[PDB]
Amino acid sequence: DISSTEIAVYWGQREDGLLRDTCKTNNYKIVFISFLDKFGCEIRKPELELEGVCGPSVGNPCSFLESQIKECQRMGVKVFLALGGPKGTYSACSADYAKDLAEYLHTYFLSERREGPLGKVALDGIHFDIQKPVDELNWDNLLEELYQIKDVYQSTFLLSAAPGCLSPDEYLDNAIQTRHFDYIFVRFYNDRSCQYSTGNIQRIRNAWLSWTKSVYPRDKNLFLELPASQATAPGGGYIPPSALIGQVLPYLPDLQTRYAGIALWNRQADKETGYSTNIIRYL
Repeated sequence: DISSTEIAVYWGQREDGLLRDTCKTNNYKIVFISFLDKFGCEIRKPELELEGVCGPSVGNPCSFLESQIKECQRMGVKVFLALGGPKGTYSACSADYAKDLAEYLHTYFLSERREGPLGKVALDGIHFDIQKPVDELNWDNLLEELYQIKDVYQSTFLLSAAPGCLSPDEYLDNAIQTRHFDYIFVRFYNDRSCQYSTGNIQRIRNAWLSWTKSVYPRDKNLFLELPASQATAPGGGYIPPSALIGQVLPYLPDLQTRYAGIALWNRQADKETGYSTNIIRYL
């Protein structure tokens, strides 16, 4: 129901502050470290670079995040690595590369098997934020290879996706149809055909309905991804906290069986506006 709302947030920019401090707010249940945005056929070992935070150029290694990731996990926060995003050059390449990449993610990010870009860690999941890939092929293969690895090692990591609000999604439909993502974070912004607008929840309510009908299984596996300020969604979609709680959520079909919570585009915007703080106050 509404009271059990789980809040997720994207973190990865200088203005977001420290990961440790983000977790310590206790406002979030899931944090997406964002983004591994450069991979493809000839990139056997993808490197992680967070703008103004870590990587070759900020002269601070991303492996320094290891202890903060573990602190977050110890306090009950799930930390995911998000693939893709708004920028970069990313492609799943081919069926063979999909296996190579799935293995890479498992060995270096999901099992503490080897030292990777974020140190020796075992993240809670992998998030497919495939917004602007080179093309739509092989994302389903990547998901399937990670899913197979999960079975082989009887692992507990989660798999999630962030499609746009217009179904079927241009890039992730084939992957979503496998029914193998644990969570689907629908981006209800930057698309006038399926986002909220002042005094009109019909398009967003209808889009939510389209998603409940096309995503199986019928578990609590759907989240609404929303911008935390008007500035983070130039194409529209921002929903004031009071409107979300009082005018939108109560009117989403199958909220009681399908709704898991909300994801907020981005930590910086949330910090500036107090979005999650106000939502929490009203839950």
